[PDB]
Amino acid sequence: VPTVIFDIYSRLLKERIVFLVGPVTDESANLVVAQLLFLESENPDKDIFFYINSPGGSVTAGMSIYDTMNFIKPDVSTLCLGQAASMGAFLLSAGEKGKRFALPNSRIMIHQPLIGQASDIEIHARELLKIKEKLNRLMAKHCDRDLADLERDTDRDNFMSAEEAKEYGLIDQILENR
Amino acid sequence: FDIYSRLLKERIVFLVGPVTDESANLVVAQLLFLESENPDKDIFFYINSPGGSVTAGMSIYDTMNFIKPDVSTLCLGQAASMGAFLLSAGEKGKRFALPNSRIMIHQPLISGGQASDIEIHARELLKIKEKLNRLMAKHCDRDLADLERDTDRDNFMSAEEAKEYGLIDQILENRAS
Amino acid sequence: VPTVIFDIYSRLLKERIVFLVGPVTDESANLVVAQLLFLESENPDKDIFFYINSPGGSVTAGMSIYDTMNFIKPDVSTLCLGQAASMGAFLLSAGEKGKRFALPNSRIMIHQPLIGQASDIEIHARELLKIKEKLNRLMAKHCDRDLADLERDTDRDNFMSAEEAKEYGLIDQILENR
Amino acid sequence: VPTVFDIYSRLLKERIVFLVGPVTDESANLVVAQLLFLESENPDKDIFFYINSPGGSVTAGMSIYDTMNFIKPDVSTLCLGQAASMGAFLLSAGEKGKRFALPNSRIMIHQPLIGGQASDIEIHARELLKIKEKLNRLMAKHCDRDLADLERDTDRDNFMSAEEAKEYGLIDQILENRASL
Amino acid sequence: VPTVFDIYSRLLKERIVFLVGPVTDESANLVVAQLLFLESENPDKDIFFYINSPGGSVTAGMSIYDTMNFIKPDVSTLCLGQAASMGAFLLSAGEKGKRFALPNSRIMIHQPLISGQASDIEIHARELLKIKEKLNRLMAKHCDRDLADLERDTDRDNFMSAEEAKEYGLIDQILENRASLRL
Amino acid sequence: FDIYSRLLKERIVFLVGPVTDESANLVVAQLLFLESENPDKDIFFYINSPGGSVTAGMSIYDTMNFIKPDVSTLCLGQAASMGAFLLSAGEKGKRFALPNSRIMIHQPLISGGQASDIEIHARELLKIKEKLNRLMAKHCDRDLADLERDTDRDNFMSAEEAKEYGLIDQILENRAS
Amino acid sequence: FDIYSRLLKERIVFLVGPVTDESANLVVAQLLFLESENPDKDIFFYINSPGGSVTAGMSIYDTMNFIKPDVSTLCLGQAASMGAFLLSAGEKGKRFALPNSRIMIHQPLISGGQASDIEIHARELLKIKEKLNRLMAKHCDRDLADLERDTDRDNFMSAEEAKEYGLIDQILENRASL
Amino acid sequence: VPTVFDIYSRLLKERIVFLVGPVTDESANLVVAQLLFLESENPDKDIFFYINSPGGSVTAGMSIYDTMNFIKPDVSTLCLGQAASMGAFLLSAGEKGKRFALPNSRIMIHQPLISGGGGQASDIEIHARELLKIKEKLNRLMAKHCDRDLADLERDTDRDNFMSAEEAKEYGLIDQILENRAS
Amino acid sequence: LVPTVFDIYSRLLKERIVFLVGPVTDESANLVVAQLLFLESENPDKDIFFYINSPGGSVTAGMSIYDTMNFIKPDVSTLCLGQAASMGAFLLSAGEKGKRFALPNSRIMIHQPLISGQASDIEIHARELLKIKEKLNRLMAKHCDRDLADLERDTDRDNFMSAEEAKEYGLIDQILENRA
Ligand SMILES: CC(C)(C(=O)NCCSc1ccccc1C(F)(F)F)S(=O)(=O)c1ccc(C(F)(F)F)cn1
Ligand SMILES: CC(C)(C(=O)NCCSc1ccccc1C(F)(F)F)S(=O)(=O)c1ccc(C(F)(F)F)cn1
Ligand SMILES: CC(C)(C(=O)NCCSc1ccccc1C(F)(F)F)S(=O)(=O)c1ccc(C(F)(F)F)cn1
Ligand SMILES: CC(C)(C(=O)NCCSc1ccccc1C(F)(F)F)S(=O)(=O)c1ccc(C(F)(F)F)cn1
Ligand SMILES: CC(C)(C(=O)NCCSc1ccccc1C(F)(F)F)S(=O)(=O)c1ccc(C(F)(F)F)cn1
Ligand SMILES: CC(C)(C(=O)NCCSc1ccccc1C(F)(F)F)S(=O)(=O)c1ccc(C(F)(F)F)cn1
Ligand SMILES: CC(C)(C(=O)NCCSc1ccccc1C(F)(F)F)S(=O)(=O)c1ccc(C(F)(F)F)cn1
Ligand SMILES: CC(C)(C(=O)NCCSc1ccccc1C(F)(F)F)S(=O)(=O)c1ccc(C(F)(F)F)cn1
Ligand SMILES: CC(C)(C(=O)NCCSc1ccccc1C(F)(F)F)S(=O)(=O)c1ccc(C(F)(F)F)cn1
Repeated sequence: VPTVIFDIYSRLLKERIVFLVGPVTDESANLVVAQLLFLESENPDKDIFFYINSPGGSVTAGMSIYDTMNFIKPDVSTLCLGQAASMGAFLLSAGEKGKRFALPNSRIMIHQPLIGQASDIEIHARELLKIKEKLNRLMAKHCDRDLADLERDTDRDNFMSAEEAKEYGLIDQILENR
Repeated sequence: FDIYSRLLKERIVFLVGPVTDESANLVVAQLLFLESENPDKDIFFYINSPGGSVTAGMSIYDTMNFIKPDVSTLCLGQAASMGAFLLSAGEKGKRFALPNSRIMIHQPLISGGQASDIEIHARELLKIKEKLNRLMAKHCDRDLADLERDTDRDNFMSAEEAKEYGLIDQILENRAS
Repeated sequence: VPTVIFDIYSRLLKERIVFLVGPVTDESANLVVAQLLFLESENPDKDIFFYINSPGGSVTAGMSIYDTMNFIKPDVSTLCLGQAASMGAFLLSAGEKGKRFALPNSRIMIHQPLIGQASDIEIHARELLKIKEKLNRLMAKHCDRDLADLERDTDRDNFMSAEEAKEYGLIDQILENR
Repeated sequence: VPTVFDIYSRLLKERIVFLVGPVTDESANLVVAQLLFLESENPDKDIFFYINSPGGSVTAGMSIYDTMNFIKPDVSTLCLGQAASMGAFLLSAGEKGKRFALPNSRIMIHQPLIGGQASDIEIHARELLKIKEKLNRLMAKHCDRDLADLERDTDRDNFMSAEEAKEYGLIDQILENRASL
Repeated sequence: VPTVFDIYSRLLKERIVFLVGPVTDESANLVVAQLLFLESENPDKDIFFYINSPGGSVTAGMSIYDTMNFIKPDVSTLCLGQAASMGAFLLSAGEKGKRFALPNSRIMIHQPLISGQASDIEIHARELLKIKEKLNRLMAKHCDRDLADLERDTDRDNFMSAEEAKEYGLIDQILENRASLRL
Repeated sequence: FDIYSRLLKERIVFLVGPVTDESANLVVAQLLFLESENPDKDIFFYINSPGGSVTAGMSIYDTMNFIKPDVSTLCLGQAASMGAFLLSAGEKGKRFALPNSRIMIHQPLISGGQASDIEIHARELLKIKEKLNRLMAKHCDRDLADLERDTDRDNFMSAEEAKEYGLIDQILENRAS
Repeated sequence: FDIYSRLLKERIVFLVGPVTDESANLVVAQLLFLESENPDKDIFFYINSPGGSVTAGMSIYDTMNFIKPDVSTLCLGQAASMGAFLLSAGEKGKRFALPNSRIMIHQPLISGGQASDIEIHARELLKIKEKLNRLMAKHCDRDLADLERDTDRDNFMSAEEAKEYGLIDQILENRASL
Repeated sequence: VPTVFDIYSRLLKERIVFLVGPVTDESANLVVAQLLFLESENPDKDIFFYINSPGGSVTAGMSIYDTMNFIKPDVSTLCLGQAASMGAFLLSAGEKGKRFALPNSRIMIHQPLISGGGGQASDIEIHARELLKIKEKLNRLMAKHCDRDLADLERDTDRDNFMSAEEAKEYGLIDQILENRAS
Repeated sequence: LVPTVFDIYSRLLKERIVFLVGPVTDESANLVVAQLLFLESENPDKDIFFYINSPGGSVTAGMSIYDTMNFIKPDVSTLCLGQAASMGAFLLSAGEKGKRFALPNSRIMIHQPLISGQASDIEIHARELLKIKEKLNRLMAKHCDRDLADLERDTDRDNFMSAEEAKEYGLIDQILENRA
């Protein structure tokens, strides 16, 4: 990691840029949370720019970012570069309405969740199903779409170009340059 | 002409160790062989097994009920899980255990995919659980509610306890029993 | 394997019983083919009783049994014990019409197929899709059902009791005893 | 971890302590150390204990729990992502009225879960059952519920939404943002 | 195995049955099968059950135990090399007065040993303690001893010489050769 | 204050080895850092890479085109697969290779599921293949048909050949070139 | 600037996890340092350990007794095996446990060679067993016969049971508990 | 295994029994079974027990030893290649006067040795005591086989003690070195 | 991985304390050698305190420490804490006579060398091992002020000694209980 007179990523936090790169785990998600809280403390009255290149990962770890995005005072602008798939698309669509962006050749993908005793099986299947539904409802709200749309369109892997994600309502604009 | 083929002449069939498709079908084949040789004489099905696959156990179960001979069952060592299910399925009046054998019964237990596929497989597993409880209640002359409660977790029984439960008919200490 | 004065399975071939047990592989399927051909040679004018307890397996290995069932002169009666899933259900439904049976607590399951360079990917996906369709059409013929029924009902794993498989048209009768 | 001091050390200066991931002897004592550090720096200010954890070792979690209660600062807890098993126990141990969950977090509670001679197995089985009852009694106290409630409700994995966790008594309030307070 | 209808098959004609090595479901049921065969061949003649075993599965050993007691032939037992654990149990289970050991064999007895949720741990610990108690009671019967003796004497591994096992009541005689037999 | 941070002062950014999400984002971060420091001066993007993830390469690609500075590219050692794609994406007129570097281009290459899922993923992969061919044709000033044919299998090019193909602009032997 | 170094300024030393040569010597080094900085101030030795090597534990034990400062001990989480030994070894009157910590004591446990060598090491282990029982009896103000009986198999104790036993002096719920 | 039935069964007809390789429960019991078969076939003719073994389990070797002493036939022993450890013990247990070695074979004797292994100090004390009982027992039995003082065997088995055929003859472990039948 | 107060072991090096912890290897032994030379350089007129908790390790690595202890001008006092076994006990016994110490519950263990091709090569390496065995028994007899035959007898198998037994044998000079 390059240094400059701190590391490259801490240098970019001075631009209020936070990256999510690769799979969403508790550890990688909480690193994003900590940067969000740090930037809000630095200045609660300036936007944050959350750049997302992720294939997805843990639902609960993603929810920790999601709820932090909505809790803190700064607007969280989101930007898809490379790809935002699964929980990465979810967080992308969670950016402040009107501040959700994708680079022109990035892609988006949305899908339903994917992963003892009979009694335990029943328990885990039921929570998975609730997650499924919760994700569909929150995504429909993000996209200003009907729940039944999301239920249909996440049944199997649904890849979208930046244009298709814009029409779907997952992002607001495709940015080619400043 | 091994020892087991020799006892096959006595119409004794063993199930030893885990219930798999392969070990179950070996039992099924012997049951059909014995029915072919003599459809009008009892078969003695000796079970010493920790359990194993439900569907493989069901292949033995339905063959037991399909063939003309009464399939007497005998627990030696243990009959646990699908082994107890098969023991309890012997012809009523002809289900036996040796005095220090033990029986264990419990609900289905499993060792991925989309939530849609998990849902389907959870529901099939619950149907299996209900079916086994219903069949076992029939075997033991008990209410379904008893079986549902009594198989929530591993339930070990002595030979006497399994008799009192309704899983077998008599404890045999020797022939004079 | 018990012997009797040959092994237990060769003894049951005298009853014209052939077993399929466990996964369908080239080797296990071809063993079934060889027994079918042997029994036809022994007497072309008597039924064969094909007992199936299988979770499925290779499509092409199953087709070797399927086409042999239809080629040889004896009617091939089929019987589900334990389970016939995937290619096992396919072969079960392929038995001579009116001679397809299931034991009372067996189960049936049907589903669509499941498994380099971009060019190669295209090639394998296309053959998989053809298999999908071929399986659906042959199953619809076996079941006296519309193709679109099979397409809907094999999209995900579709478990059926013996009664449900009978109503679906996969078997003819449920046998409890002789 | 971005560094100049890293991001977690910087937020520690705001009196935020994180529990992230499995509760081990090492992750738990790191939490204990931070709690003691913040008390020594100012024994009179609240500490904000943010938990995203699937659970882990009971005795390791107990070291955090007793430290939370030993130190003079109120320890406020926040559930973000999830607080499961010992994570949920620690969440419910925050200062009453200061236990929080974010709106889409989840909580899960359950009984304990893990050779020798039969004498040794008996001893360890007994010890595990004492732990089971101790944790159900402590949790009931946190939730202002009965021991019998917790025994029924932890027999298998019991997942709760933030609202369900609030109604149960595990947390005091769901915070969408600061205006929720 | 020399094929003289092999060597063990040949000795089965002398009504000798071996247990060699660990007691598993597979080795235990082979012993059971042979016991049933020899009873079928002649129900009024003794069987000689030669044991050289470190132990193994309790439930598998119980299948042999209950078979020994079920069939009509007396099952005489002989310790050669060792009979440890469930091996010792089966040795002590032979027909009283026909339990033997060679002079430098050894016997060992001990309580059960094992190599989920708390609810399931409780259920399985309780069952292991039931097994421990049952084995101690059955052993006290075989040895004509107080239950309390066996509880004390199986707490840890209890190695005994042939003479110690005879004085314990676990076997009846030590045989150096055929001329050794008494009574 | 390592050697690479020192060359970062010269506005040199390296991509060395496989293109992954992590190595690509490290490149992206440096491009954004350099634009922040000076949006009005060229960046020199030195590529020695066998390729790697398409989507990770796309994150670099779109950042190159998004930021204000011209991103000059230089192939040293090799630029293969997504490495050649990035090399070809440098600001036109400012794409370079050293004389003994080599370039390789090819169609997408992948290392399960239901036929429905295989179909979806095969089709996405074909869209990627078409997209890369279309973008590369734009970079090289060639017809799409040329790229489609020329990437069917691994296509190795010398520095001269890549220049003649349209992938780079000049071969630099030294500065006087 | 790390947190354990910071806490060392409060004269707090931690033993966390298994007692090894390396982790025990790190404790030794901190005890020597704190004595060097101020030989007339108490040291607070916080223990959360499942036990470990007896000889490594003895290096801590003898260091605790060698240095001039009183070494107060605190059980947090658990103090088992050599962890309990060191807990009980703190300056009498200054041995504490948190309310939900646990203590466990047991005889020595080893997880090859000629009979002569096995004889030698078996005898050394029995000397160790007797040394630990005798020293622990002294720490608890109890009989040698008590400890011999009470460590034959794993013996778990609540904080109240440990106090009753004499292994610690007081249970601290908070500072007002002293 | 050539089949002319197989070669070893054919040599069994000549009352030759092999122990080859390590002494395990399974390899020991096969020897016991052959010894009992040959006694059954003729209880008065010598058995020739050929030993090429590096040793193995004590209790397994004790099953053979006690069987050799139990049966009516004299068991002559012949060392070929090597008899080490429990192999050497069994070599020395052959009928006195009929213990032989081929001229370039070797013998090795040593005290008991445990491969590796575990547990509480009480348990380790129990098993170390049993191992020392076994060490003493083997030393006394070998002293008797060799017609030597116990103290000799204790000294001479402290570490691995390799002996040529002539050294083993001098020691009292064997009676004669056979280069051919004329010996 | 080590408290910083740089670090705690560097801080105790200011007190002229050097640790040997765990197995003696070329790397851990050269680190001890480096610290001894450093402390000699800083002040050749003060003792070094060499604290040993070690199960042993390489003979040649141990010899690099031993000859360095004897080469430098400072007295190297040794202290057994926890245990000093094998080469650890050798080095403990090698401290400046009168300045070799053990804490009351430490233990010492001494034994003969122990290791975990062509016959010619086997003969060569076996002869070298026996030279090492003989050299260590002679050097240890010298440190213990004992006859060589005593050491030959007492190292034939693992010989565990309490602190008192080690003092009586001659391996250490005094047992230290507290700082006063
Ligand atoms: C995040 C994913 C990986 C997920 O399920 N993570 C954790 C599940 S944890 C688990 C495991 C076993 C047993 C019980 C559980 C528990 F119940 F606890 F969860 S998801 O891939 O399936 C997913 C969700 C949403 C989207 C969308 F945004 F596109 F809409 C895309 N992907
Ligand atoms: C037999 C057991 C091992 C079992 O579940 N086998 C089949 C697993 S395959 C499977 C895997 C994933 C998804 C779906 C499936 C499937 F659809 F196939 F099931 S059981 O342990 O659960 C058991 C149940 C009942 C009893 C009683 F009889 F005592 F009452 C005893 N044992
Ligand atoms: C049989 C199954 C396992 C299958 O696909 N076997 C072999 C595929 S080979 C392959 C692999 C890689 C690349 C290309 C190929 C190829 F193209 F060559 F095939 S199936 O499970 O999917 C299935 C089919 C039908 C049914 C029904 F009957 F229920 F209807 C159930 N299951
Ligand atoms: C913490 C868990 C992992 C646990 O048991 N840890 C350590 C056990 S250590 C052990 C291992 C073997 C032998 C003996 C022992 C010993 F006895 F020493 F413990 S728990 O999952 O089971 C759990 C507890 C409570 C909750 C609640 F909060 F929701 F209520 C959730 N989970
Ligand atoms: C036989 C042994 C190996 C044994 O425990 N077998 C199976 C245990 S069952 C078990 C384990 C875990 C969970 C559930 C279960 C279950 F439910 F299955 F029980 S024993 O060696 O321990 C033994 C017994 C008796 C004697 C005596 F004679 F000497 F007295 C000596 N040894
Ligand atoms: C980059 C490579 C490694 C690639 O395919 N990465 C992404 C794989 S992930 C994946 C896996 C399964 C299902 C779907 C997907 C997904 F949807 F994600 F793609 S490439 O080798 O194929 C390549 C392509 C083009 C060129 C050119 F630039 F020269 F023209 C060079 N290299
Ligand atoms: C510390 C333990 C792990 C122990 O034995 N460590 C090292 C042994 S080293 C060894 C290994 C092999 C051969 C020889 C040896 C040697 F002889 F060298 F030791 S102990 O668990 O057994 C234990 C002791 C005391 C307590 C109490 F405090 F509760 F009382 C609890 N536990
Ligand atoms: C046979 C050998 C391998 C042996 O010890 N087997 C017994 C292992 S059982 C065991 C395992 C763990 C714990 C305790 C025990 C038990 F206590 F039960 F033993 S021996 O090599 O040591 C040997 C002995 C004698 C001779 C001589 F004849 F020359 F003199 C040569 N070799
Ligand atoms: C140091 C030990 C580990 C040792 O042998 N190290 C050197 C291995 S090098 C080697 C490897 C292969 C072939 C040849 C060789 C070579 F010949 F080179 F060595 S020692 O433990 O055995 C030991 C010695 C003495 C004492 C005493 F102090 F107590 F007296 C204690 N211990």
